[PDB]
Amino acid sequence: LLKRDPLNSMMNIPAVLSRFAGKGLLLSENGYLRWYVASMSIGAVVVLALLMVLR
Amino acid sequence: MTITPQNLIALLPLLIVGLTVVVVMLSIAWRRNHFLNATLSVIGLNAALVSLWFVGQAGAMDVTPLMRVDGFAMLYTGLVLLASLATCTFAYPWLEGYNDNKDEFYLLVLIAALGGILLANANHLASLFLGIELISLPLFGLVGYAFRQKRSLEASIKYTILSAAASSFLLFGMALVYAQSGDLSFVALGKNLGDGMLNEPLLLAGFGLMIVGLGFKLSLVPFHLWTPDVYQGAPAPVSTFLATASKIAIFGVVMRLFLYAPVGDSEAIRVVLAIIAFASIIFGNLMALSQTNIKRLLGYSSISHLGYLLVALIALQTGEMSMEAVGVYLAGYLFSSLGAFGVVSLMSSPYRGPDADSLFSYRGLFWHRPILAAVMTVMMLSLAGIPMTLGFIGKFYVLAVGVQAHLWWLVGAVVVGSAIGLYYYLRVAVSLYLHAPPSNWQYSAGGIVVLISALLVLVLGVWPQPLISIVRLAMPLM
Amino acid sequence: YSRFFAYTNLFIASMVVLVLADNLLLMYLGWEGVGLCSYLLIGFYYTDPKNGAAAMKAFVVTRVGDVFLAFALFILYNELGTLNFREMVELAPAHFADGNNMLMWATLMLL
Amino acid sequence: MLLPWLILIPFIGGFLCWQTERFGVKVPRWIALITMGLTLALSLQLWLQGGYSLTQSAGIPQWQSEFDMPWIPRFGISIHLAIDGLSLLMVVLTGLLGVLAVLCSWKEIEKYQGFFHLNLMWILGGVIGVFLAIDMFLFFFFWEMMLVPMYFLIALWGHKASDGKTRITAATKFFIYTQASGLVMLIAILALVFVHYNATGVWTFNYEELLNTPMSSGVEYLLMLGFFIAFAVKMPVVPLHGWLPDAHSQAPTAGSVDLAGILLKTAAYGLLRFSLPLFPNASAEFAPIAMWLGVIGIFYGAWMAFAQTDIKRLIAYTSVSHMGFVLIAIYTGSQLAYQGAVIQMIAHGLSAAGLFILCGQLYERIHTRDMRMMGGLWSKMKWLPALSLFFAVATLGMPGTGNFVGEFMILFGSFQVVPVITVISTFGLVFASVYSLAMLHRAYFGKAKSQIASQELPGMSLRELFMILLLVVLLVLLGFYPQPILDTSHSAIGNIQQWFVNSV
Ligand SMILES: CCCCCCCCCCCCCCCCCC(=O)OC[C@H](COP(=O)(O)OCCN)OC(=O)CCCCCCCCCCCCCCCCC
Ligand SMILES: CCCCCCCCCCCCCCCCCC(=O)OC[C@H](COP(=O)(O)OCCN)OC(=O)CCCCCCCCCCCCCCCCC
Ligand SMILES: CCCCCCCCCCCCCCCCCC(=O)OC[C@H](COP(=O)(O)OCCN)OC(=O)CCCCCCCCCCCCCCCCC
Ligand SMILES: CCCCCCCCCCCCCCCCCC(=O)OC[C@H](COP(=O)(O)OCCN)OC(=O)CCCCCCCCCCCCCCCCC
Ligand SMILES: CCCCCCCCCCCCCCCCCCCC
Ligand SMILES: CCCCCCCCCCCCCCCCCCCC
Repeated sequence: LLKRDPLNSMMNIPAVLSRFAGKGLLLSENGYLRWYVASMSIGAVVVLALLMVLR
Repeated sequence: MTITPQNLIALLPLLIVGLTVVVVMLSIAWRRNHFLNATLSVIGLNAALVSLWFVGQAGAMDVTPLMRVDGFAMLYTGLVLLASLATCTFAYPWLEGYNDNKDEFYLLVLIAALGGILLANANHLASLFLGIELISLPLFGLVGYAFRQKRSLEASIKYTILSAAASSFLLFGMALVYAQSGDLSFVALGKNLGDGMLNEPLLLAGFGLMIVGLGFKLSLVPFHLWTPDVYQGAPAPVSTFLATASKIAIFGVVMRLFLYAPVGDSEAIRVVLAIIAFASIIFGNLMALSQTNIKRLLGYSSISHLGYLLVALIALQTGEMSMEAVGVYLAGYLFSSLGAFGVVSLMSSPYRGPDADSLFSYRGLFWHRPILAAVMTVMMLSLAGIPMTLGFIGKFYVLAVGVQAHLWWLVGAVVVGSAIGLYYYLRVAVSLYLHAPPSNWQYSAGGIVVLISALLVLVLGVWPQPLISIVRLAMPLM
Repeated sequence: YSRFFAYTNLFIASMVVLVLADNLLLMYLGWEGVGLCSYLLIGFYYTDPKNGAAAMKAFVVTRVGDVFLAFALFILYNELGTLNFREMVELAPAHFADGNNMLMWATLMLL
Repeated sequence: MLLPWLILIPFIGGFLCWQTERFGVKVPRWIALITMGLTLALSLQLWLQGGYSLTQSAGIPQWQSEFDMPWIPRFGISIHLAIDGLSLLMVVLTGLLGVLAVLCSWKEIEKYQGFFHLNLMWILGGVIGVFLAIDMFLFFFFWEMMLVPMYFLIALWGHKASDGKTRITAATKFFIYTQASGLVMLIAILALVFVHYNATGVWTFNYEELLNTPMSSGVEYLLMLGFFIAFAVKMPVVPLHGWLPDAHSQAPTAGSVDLAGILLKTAAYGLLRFSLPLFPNASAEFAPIAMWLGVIGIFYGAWMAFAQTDIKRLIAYTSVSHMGFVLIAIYTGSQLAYQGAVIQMIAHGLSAAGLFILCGQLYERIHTRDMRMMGGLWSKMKWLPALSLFFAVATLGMPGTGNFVGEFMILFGSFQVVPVITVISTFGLVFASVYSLAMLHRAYFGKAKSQIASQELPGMSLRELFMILLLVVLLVLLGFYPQPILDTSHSAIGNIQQWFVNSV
């Protein structure tokens, strides 16, 4: 039952999580300029809303 | 306030680089000579670099209602001038293969260096804005210098559109800040508020809009999506300049603005910047895990390193070595990016036409280019925070600064991002030594520049005391 | 031939160490050497895997016994502070005048 | 005085092996042998001139030698070396294993042997610097400096039979584990330095000055937790252990690189030297967790090693179990258990060195490492199976070898402190005997189940036999007469134990 080293897989789980998160985050780099401007405006909205909430 | 002869001798690098621009333009108008124009450009930049010593003799003072010269300006002017000199040195062998006109490159590099020096000396909203655009527009020219190539034209279009949008955002933010305050000086942004009403909504919204613009200019999440495409499409010396000089000058003026403005002490801005730095570190490290292109990988590297810089920036009002940490980190990051992008440029030089690919193919670089592979792996280990490197000294400074201010979330972000950066940097450094299947002194000069950068990183990683003493000697005005 | 005679000579030497030792640790040295020589001599015809399995079972059962002997050694040293037999029979009734549970455990693991 | 030379002589030697490759490919091995012989001679001269046997415990700090040089005066950082009995013992062990590693790769006539030898000597210099530094930044510096040559050796000069992608994957996993743990240790170091700075006002990184640091309960726990994460990754302690079999599998074929950096107990030395004296109360509260982690590590390594079809992975999990024994020993707070831990660490290094060298020689003979491909090898090899039988006997805790003295003094001290962990660890010793017998009977005994194990194999060379018999002699002498090693480290163990039990 232990020949496959389960604790090694348990500690290798964050590497799989990091790979999956990087693959998911790379979808935002689609190369579309209109999406880049939309993301810039989204970030402006998020920053201004955070500053208004935390004021 | 008028200009004195002391104010004129404190204006020496700006005047020298501007006179170099005029002289280079008159030389181009006389006769198109690539060697003579490049020589005039590098002589003017070196003259500014050595006139920095006379500026240091002149002392620290306020030269304009706009500019202020102190050791802060000395250090960041020197970093910008070194980046511009390295950019010209890498640019000549790349421009040797250019069929179209080559002399405009050094004119644009000189004007962008002038904008960087202005940003280093900036003590005003007007000077900050003018330095940002004086950096941006020559970068618009240099990114799309090879406009026949599809990648460079696309990167130029993306950079121009997004930087125009960010300049509009930044100018609207300055307009709201000026409507709130009534003075455009850096020290006066919040002096009309007291007894605990520093969090004025109009001032906070204006500062948030300039935060949006500068976070575009510093590749901070979520204004970071342009970085790999613009880094990949632009020419490799342009990638070198955009990675080093623009980021250094904009972060220096952001340092000076957040140090001098009383509203930089406000907690909402600090929490927003903490979220931005956390997300920037995590995203810029995670998004470079599976990159087969060195330019996009170095762009995500720039995002993560600017996240580390912002982490050092957050504790500016609490710690005492935070701006010293920023200076040491920026010197190390300058040398690291200079070496890495210089190796990339020396492999990409000369320009082999616009229809042919500029593919790096870093696998097995040691078996034909051993010295450049050694330099490249040294800079790869330097960017990872691995010891006996200057990047490790900067990372240690960032970690100590974060430890002082109890910013433990940011410290955990630095640790996790350092692990992910370790993975991809070591992947590149070990792919250098696997198995895969010049002839002029300008190329030798570029190789000498990257070798000197690698040796400087190794020496100042083993013995970091002279750089720490130099950065501590660059004491701004309180 | 030489391997057999070397193993039997080491067996003789370890048993002499076992029967001549004045302290429990030296007698444990002879004890475990005797067990090792028993393992090396039982599986002498190493070509047959059944001999190897027999040597495995012998050494594992004797090693469980030696672990119980080690239990007794630990208890005796923790109680009396010595491992000499004469020192046990000298200062055992003085130390165990009040309680006899640890001495009972030590004798049980000796058994 | 001799400590800066003790660190710099491997570095200058490795630079000389790189530079003197132009005079010949057979030259850098001789240069590396000469400079490791010089390092071992300097270590033995320090042993002779130290007078460690007559030294009595006086309390931390107490160093037999001390060197100071300012390195970064802004942070109060010094190149600060200090040697006492324990550090000298580890330096002597490092020098001996470095000589053995240099001799173990004597037949490599590769075109880039000089950089391999530089890489090895820089690993050895980093290990010596870890054992010698008593400055927090310098200790961390050497701790993370000895990993880049480790990574490059595993990745480039590793196991040629396996694919390159697996070698790079194992090397990157090892580097990521060790350097992330080192970063957490650096954060603990920096927070301790800043706590001392707020309490005092003096910038320092010295171990002697940071000892008397007044900290609240909970901060000290976090600092010792960071130190323990580093010293538990490089021990290894479960579950932070997979890098060790992954790197041992993809280690270079000769096995020298296994002996150079992976086989030396820097983490347990750091636990004895830095974790316990700096954070005594927090380590006293963390003792049950660390002791149960050691028990779980012993049995996890035993069950792992029994189920391994690879010899190198079997020895790696043997190392995991014995390091769990040492981890149980360290958190007892007993002088006898600490001395047993020192003896066990030295003997385990010697036994694992012999096992890895014999496995490398066996792979040179037969070109395989799977237990389903060997059997009955006793009748085909002249010297190797009997020596491997001796070393597998050593790693099961057999009296007559120093490992027995190690675990038995460990368990005597532990039963003086905690009895249940002692009895469960003795059952772990039974498990150790079980997997040693399993390896012996799957490897060298039985009938051959492959064609490459059906032919007569060449005997071992004179140098390999000489160095393996030297290891045999040292293990036997440590088993029968461990007294000089015990009197060498009596003062340092006494100081650490008195500081641990007098500050709780
Ligand atoms: C993934 C790896 C990275 C993980 C994330 C990075 C590290 C996270 C550390 C979290 C620490 C949480 C602390 C919560 C309480 C903070 C407030 C507080 O109590 O401050 C006390 C003190 C400041 O007040 P002062 O007047 O100095 O009092 C002296 C008290 N000794 O405070 C001080 O003087 C400074 C206290 C510093 C405490 C130690 C911080 C580092 C500890 C080592 C690393 C974390 C633990 C080990 C790894 C865990 C698993 C990752
Ligand atoms: C009753 C009261 C007293 C109890 C005292 C304690 C228990 C004593 C147990 C005595 C009996 C042990 C029998 C061991 C037999 C070993 C030989 C054997 O079965 O060998 C077969 C196999 C061979 O291995 P392999 O290399 O795969 O073979 C090659 C191909 N033939 O090898 C194997 O399969 C390996 C077998 C390993 C056995 C390990 C035994 C460990 C015992 C631990 C005792 C723990 C006691 C406490 C338990 C918890 C109580 C709450
Ligand atoms: C006691 C626990 C609390 C304290 C923890 C302190 C930290 C140190 C100890 C834990 C370290 C865990 C490291 C786990 C990953 C090890 C690296 C690894 O396995 O890399 C190899 C792997 C690529 O190999 P492969 O499987 O071939 O990938 C297929 C894709 N081509 O690579 C990959 O898949 C990508 C690797 C990305 C970089 C490594 C992952 C970094 C994640 C954050 C690390 C910081 C710790 C966070 C908490 C860990 C869990 C508690
Ligand atoms: C991308 C996703 C994947 C990668 C990322 C994964 C996650 C990475 C981050 C993991 C770490 C999270 C944060 C851990 C530190 C938490 C600190 C904390 O909670 O501190 C609270 C308290 C502070 O002490 P305080 O009471 O303020 O002291 C002043 C007066 N006494 O603290 C205390 O009082 C002491 C608390 C001690 C216990 C908390 C620390 C647990 C550490 C777990 C790892 C190590 C476990 C032990 C060893 C395991 C085997 C090696
Ligand atoms: C730790 C900071 C950096 C130190 C230097 C790291 C190495 C730099 C490059 C030196 C030259 C490397 C040559 C490697 C040759 C490998 C040949 C392999 C043949 C199979
Ligand atoms: C750190 C390396 C340790 C290697 C093993 C050393 C084991 C100890 C050997 C000591 C010598 C024993 C034989 C000679 C005894 C001489 C006694 C002289 C004084 C009475």
